[PDB]
Amino acid sequence: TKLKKHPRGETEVGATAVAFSSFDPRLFILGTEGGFPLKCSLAPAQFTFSPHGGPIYSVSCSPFHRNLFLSAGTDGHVHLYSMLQAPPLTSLQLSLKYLFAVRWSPVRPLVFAAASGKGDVQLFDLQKSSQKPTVLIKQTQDESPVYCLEFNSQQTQLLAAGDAQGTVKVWQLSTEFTEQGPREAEDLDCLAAEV
Amino acid sequence: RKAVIKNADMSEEMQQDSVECATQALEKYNIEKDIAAHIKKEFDKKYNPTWHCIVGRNFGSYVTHETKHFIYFYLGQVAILLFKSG
Amino acid sequence: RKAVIKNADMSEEMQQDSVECATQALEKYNIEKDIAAHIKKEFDKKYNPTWHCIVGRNFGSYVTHETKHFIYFYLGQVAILLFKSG
Amino acid sequence: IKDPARDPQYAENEVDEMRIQKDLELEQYKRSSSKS
Amino acid sequence: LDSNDGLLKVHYSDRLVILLREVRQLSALGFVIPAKIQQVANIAQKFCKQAIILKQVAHFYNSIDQQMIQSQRPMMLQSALAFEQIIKNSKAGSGGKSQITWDNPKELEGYIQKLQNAAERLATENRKLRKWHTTFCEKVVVLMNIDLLRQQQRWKDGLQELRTGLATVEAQGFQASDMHAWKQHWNHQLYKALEHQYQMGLEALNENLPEINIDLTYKQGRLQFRPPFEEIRAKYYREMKRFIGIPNQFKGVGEAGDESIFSIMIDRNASGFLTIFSKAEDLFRRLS
Amino acid sequence: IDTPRLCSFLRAACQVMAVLLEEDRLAASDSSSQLNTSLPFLQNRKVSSLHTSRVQRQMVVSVHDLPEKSFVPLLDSKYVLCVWDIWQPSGPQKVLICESQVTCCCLSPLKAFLLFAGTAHGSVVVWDLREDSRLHYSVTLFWTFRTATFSTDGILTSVNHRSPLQAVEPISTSVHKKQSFVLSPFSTQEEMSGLSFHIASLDESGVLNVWVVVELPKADIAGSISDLGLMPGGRVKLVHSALIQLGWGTTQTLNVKFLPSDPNHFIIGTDMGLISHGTRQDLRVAPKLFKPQQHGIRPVKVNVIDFSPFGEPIFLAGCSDGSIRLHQLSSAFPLLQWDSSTDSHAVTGLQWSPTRPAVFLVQDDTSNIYIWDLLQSDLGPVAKQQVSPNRLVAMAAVGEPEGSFLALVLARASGSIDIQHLKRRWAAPEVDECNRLRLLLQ
Amino acid sequence: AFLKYKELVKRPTISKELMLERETLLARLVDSIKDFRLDFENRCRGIPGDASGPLSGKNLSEVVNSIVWVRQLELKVDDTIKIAEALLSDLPGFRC
Amino acid sequence: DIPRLAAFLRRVEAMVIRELNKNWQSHAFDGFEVNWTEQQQMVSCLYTLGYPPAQAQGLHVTSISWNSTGSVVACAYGRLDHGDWSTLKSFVCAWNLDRRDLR
Amino acid sequence: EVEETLKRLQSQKGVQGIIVVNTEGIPIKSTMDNPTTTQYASLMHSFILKARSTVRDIDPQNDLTFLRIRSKKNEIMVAPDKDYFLIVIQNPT
Amino acid sequence: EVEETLKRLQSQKGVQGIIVVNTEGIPIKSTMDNPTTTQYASLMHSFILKARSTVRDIDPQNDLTFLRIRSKKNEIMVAPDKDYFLIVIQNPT
Repeated sequence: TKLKKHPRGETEVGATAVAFSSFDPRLFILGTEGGFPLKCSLAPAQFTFSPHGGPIYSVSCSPFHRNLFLSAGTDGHVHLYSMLQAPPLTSLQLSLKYLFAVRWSPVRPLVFAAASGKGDVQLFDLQKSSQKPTVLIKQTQDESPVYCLEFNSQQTQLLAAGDAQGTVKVWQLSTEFTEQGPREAEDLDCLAAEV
Repeated sequence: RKAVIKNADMSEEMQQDSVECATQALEKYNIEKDIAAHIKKEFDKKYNPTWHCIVGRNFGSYVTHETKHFIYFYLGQVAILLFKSG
Repeated sequence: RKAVIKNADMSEEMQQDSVECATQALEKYNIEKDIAAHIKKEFDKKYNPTWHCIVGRNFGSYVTHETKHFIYFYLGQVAILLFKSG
Repeated sequence: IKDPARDPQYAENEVDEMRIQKDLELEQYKRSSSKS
Repeated sequence: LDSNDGLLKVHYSDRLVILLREVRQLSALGFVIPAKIQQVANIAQKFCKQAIILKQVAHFYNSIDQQMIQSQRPMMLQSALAFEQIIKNSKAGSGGKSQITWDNPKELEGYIQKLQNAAERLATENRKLRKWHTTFCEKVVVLMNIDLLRQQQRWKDGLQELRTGLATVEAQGFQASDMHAWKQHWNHQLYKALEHQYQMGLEALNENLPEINIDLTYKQGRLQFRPPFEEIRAKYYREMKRFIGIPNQFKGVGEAGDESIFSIMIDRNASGFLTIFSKAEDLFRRLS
Repeated sequence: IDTPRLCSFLRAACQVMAVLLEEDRLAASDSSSQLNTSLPFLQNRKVSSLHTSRVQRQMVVSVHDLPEKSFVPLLDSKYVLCVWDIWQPSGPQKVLICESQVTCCCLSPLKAFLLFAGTAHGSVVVWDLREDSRLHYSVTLFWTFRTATFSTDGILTSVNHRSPLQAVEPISTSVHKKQSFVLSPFSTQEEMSGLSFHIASLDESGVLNVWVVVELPKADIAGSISDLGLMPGGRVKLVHSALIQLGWGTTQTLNVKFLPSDPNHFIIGTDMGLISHGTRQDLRVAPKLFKPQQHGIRPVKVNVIDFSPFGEPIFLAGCSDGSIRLHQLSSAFPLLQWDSSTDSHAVTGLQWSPTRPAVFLVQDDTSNIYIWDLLQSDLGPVAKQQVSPNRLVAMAAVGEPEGSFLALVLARASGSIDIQHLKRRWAAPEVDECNRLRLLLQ
Repeated sequence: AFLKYKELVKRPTISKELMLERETLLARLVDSIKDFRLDFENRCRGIPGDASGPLSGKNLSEVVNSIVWVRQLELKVDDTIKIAEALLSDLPGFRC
Repeated sequence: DIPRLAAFLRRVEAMVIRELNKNWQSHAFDGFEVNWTEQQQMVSCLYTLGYPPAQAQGLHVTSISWNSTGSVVACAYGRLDHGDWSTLKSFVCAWNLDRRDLR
Repeated sequence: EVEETLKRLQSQKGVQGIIVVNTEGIPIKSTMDNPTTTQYASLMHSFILKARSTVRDIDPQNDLTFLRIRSKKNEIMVAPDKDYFLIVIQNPT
Repeated sequence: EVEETLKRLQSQKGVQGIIVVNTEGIPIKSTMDNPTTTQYASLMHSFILKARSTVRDIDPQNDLTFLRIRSKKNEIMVAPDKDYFLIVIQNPT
């Protein structure tokens, strides 16, 4: 069983999701309802990540290199940060009502996708664009928004999202091919953080 | 995973059942011995005894089979050898 | 190629032949299928058919043998399964 | 007159492939070893 | 120089060289330079600069020529004639324009840019036609990989696409001389494509025809085929007949022209019949 | 196998084998000469210049100009660049071609990717060296030519300045691409992709120009104006001024030479008998001029500038009066105002020996080469040798500091090519280092 | 674009050079809050599910939906105001 | 045997120190473009539509996952947005993308 | 085109033979004697496969780009393929 | 002495690690991390056995002289010896 900052008072540390870094069993992030992501190793905690202030609905640990830690909530903005110093690395500025899921694959190069509370699912190739989705998956004309997104750990190019009906749809995606050179995205982010 | 038949001395219907049975066994078990045991027992029941099954990632074999009751195929990187003899 | 017998349903004299046959097979042949074939054939000649032999580093099996005609042993890191059926 | 030269004509990839095809098909027909 | 080779004709090459040396040496030697020399020396620079850019424009054009003259497309050849008309009419204007540089080169800067622009447009159009040319080539290499005994529709489609693409080009305002040259050459390309597959068929007719089924029984207690033997022979012969009649009805590109360009292959490859009929008889023996 | 879709693999396999074979071919104190004078396409052409390299220390280029006499009835461009190697057997390895007079030639210092030349009429050209042999006119007896460049003759611009060029040099100062900025519309890295060095081109007007473009992903034809190949363009441009102190009143330049150590520094010489200093980044570091201990003007019309290829940054130059100066970068006045032997004639070519000692070579109009070795003697020439086949046109000293070698390639007005090796002087090396330090200290 | 290099844009030299771009942004920023105003007016009653905005906290009451809904509107409108102020330098465009 | 090991290291050192540097910057043929697979076309859609028929009429998907082991096994769970505190609301629907899973 | 390049390569004094192995050890083109043609195709087919496995085992997202094996007698090069590769043998001496 | 030459090699811009494989695929010296140390040593031991056999098979009077493997990720070179070989890995980039 106990993370409480200033116990026995207005301290009810609830969270909506937790992600753990593959790097180490004892590194993870708690998606607090307060809105500010909290780092915990359990109770100890180190960083409060002020860039994201809205109540959190989704978190994700960093893929390899342990620097692209995701938090997303009511803000509608996907703020990445590096637990090493908690700076604002970058914030995706989707002008959308909400966000409900994010897609990472440590297996693949540093790429990003997420499902938003409009029905669209955005894909982002870090080496091409920051704010502009490269590939976008749409729903039918009058379908209410997707409420979940997940990708098969056994890659096999199997992505699955869930519509407002009791139906789960599978896409076979080809865009995210591997290559030598994409590592540059890690250096670009580390340099942005340090300046 | 993907089924690839390399050799067969077996009817088309039994070939497909061998793969299907191994596929289900591979889904249910991690241990090759237990996968083989499932495959063997099912064949004895449906197609009469006596079958033998070897499942593994690294082996060579030299065996004798009854005609129309031998198949050798892969499921991904795992080879399955199934035949009747006796 | 040190021999260690893990399980047998076989007379002591047949056990010795199993090890000696596999030992010669491994000395002479580099390829798994060829090692297995050597071993099988020597038993068909001396103890009548039908023998089957599996030689390898990674496999599980479930087989049926004739009473008193089964052995499973290693030579070094390589497992040999030798039995009669049919 | 058959004009196998085909002089008042030009193509680069079409003629290269045709040369390749000619050789491969001709050798295949010989290998068939037909008794006909 | 009506050989696709433009050349600049500098008149006073001496005056330039002299004046350049004149001022350079007088300055270095600490000598006075008369007003007359400095005026013309500055003018001489103007002529040198203009002469060079004129060479550049000519070089650009000459490069375009080297790219175009390798295909001799009547379209670009006619556009090039129109370009030459600009030069020729401009030359006539030299009666008043031959001293533009002397007085005010600015008019000449516009002159050469406009002429260069016409050349640039020509270069652009040429590459576009090359793009079409490649498109047609891409089709033909596909067409020569069509199985005549199975895929007759592929020729029907392929040929229609060729005609469609050709008509599409014409819709862009082209002259008949261009499409004429194209169709003649590309018809020959089709000829090669068809003859190859034709030759292939001739060698393997006993292998690639649709199968025929027959039942063997004892009619009146006499071993006989149903249908009879003589009947399946006739069908087999008709099957090959249909194939060899193909090089008669082939609406290759430029269908308004002659068709013998294709059908000549029948006589030219008439030797193939020996192998066909020999294999036919051997197959009949095998049935017997 | 019947399909060209697979034959592409066969092509690629051949391309690999060809390159490997070419790489395999790169195998190995008085007159000891060698000749490489095959005339497969040089039957009538005249030598005009020589240029050595730095990536392949055994490579040399030789410019040839065809006379009005056509050895071959084909349309034969009169201007070609002969590329061959010292250790290879008789026969040029490659050849490049252009339309107008070619001069101001240099190579790429990092690898043999591009070859640069300045045109007589002020334009700039560059050939793609790293290209397979295809889509080029070939001949029997086989030998194949190569022509591929998009010259500044095409799209009109100002960088040409409509002024003949004097010299070009690869400027190895590319230190950009620190990062692609997180907001892509403002990322400067993208435009620098593939750019490892720039090329400079100075014209007679005294206007310096620098640019470079590199790009590989392309196809046979492009929508933009280019040749029908896969080659970069000249969109980039920078312009730098000169002759501010020097400037009828209109002055010009004659020669430029950059500093190997920091290529951002350079010097420019003028006919008025002076050489100015400057740089690219900080234009107020030391805007001084070089001058000997003389007065008045002495418009010696400096025509050759070079740099001592060693630690201490000393520039050297020679003039029409047969004099040479050692213009140390940190001094306005030269260190050693030597008047060469046979001063009655001009300097026709200078170079520093590619050897451990600081040996310096001069060629004059009478084809008598004089050599100094200041590490072991005074300012008097340590050696000299003239030739009976006089009227030399060009020379270049070529060697490599470990296997090692040392050679000297020459050419005559008669159109012949020569080379010899006197590597006994390659280095002591111990004595050379001893005297090298001594000369620097004293 | 302006946000990331705002420190440069506010400079007298650059500010003038980008005058047309800054006024263009201003007009678009006006369009933005115009749309937000209408979206608020047409939903503020909170009657249809869309006007409220479903949340996992709906089990308390519609209050949680209104809070989040308006929170977003406030942040968006407030940000646009501050950006216009920093960039326009209080031109008639900003006044309006 | 340390000096014997050292002797071997000397011999190979002589080979590698020379061979490696020559090869490393050989700057040899760089046109290698092999994929080992056919080029995939633009991203596809509606590969499979798994769901419980009757229940999916009223429910909506809120939680999905894949079985890391049985990659064919796709899991889904729909539910109603309201009333999740009291009654049984739904079921867990799994379907294999495996052999013979034609429905 | 490819045939002309192969001939030109074969003419090089270094090259001792070229084999075009297509269907997994089944050649179509050779400049060598039949026993060597068949043996060489088989050996290099098996050999290249082993190298490709080795690379994937080192890292599960990388394949072979090129493979060279050298000997006292001669040297052999192969390249990766989708359907088939080509064999070149040269004397390094 | 040899320790300095190995460091010298390691200092080369291309070299990313050195493994001294001694006991039949089990190394004794390494400049790399443990997982890689065993990964490369084991895999390359299996491979070189194949390569040496390949030479004996293609010609029964020759042994291995050298092997090179190239990949998208990195490149590995090995030379044969009487008792044991050495692995060097470089970054071709």
